[PDB]
Amino acid sequence: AEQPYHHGSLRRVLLARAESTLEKDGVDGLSLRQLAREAGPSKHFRDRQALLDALAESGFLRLTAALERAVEEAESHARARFAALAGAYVSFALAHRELLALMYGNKHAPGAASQVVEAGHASMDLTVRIVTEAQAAGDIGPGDASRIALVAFATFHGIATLAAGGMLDGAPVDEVVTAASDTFWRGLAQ
Repeated sequence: AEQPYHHGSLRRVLLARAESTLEKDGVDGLSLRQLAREAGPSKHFRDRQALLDALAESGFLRLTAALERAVEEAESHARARFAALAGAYVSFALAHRELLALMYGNKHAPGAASQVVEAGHASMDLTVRIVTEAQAAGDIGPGDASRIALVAFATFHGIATLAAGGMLDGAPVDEVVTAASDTFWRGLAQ
């Protein structure tokens, strides 16, 4: 019935519903007013932009979480970690296509919220640290670890972009990720 003590927080409930609509209908199908009525006067969020910022922040937090798990799952050597991070990134991207578009669009919009910006920088910092550790272990050659990380990001975001766009022409995404990882590793390796 009423059930006054079996309610989730409005913030969490609205964010789960918003993400579901985002993935079905896209960002233009998102309405705070609709989501609030759908969740049966507070909408929690001050306005639509606060909702989008929250989704974007949550997206980065979850992407960072996924990369960290990939590292934990894999062997403790650089070649394995590089391979695991790449595969985890592409899987995330393909499982959360509309959220990922929102994450990147929001993060780089004029006046982007600092908590979104900080969350996005964390995912990248993780990668940069793994590259730096690889250089300290002497597995790869010298160079600016943030440029190395950036080339890796472009590579695997490029693969995810081709896959989402139907431009792999029948090459299984997993095989293209692996070929890109092997070639990258070889191009850096000592």
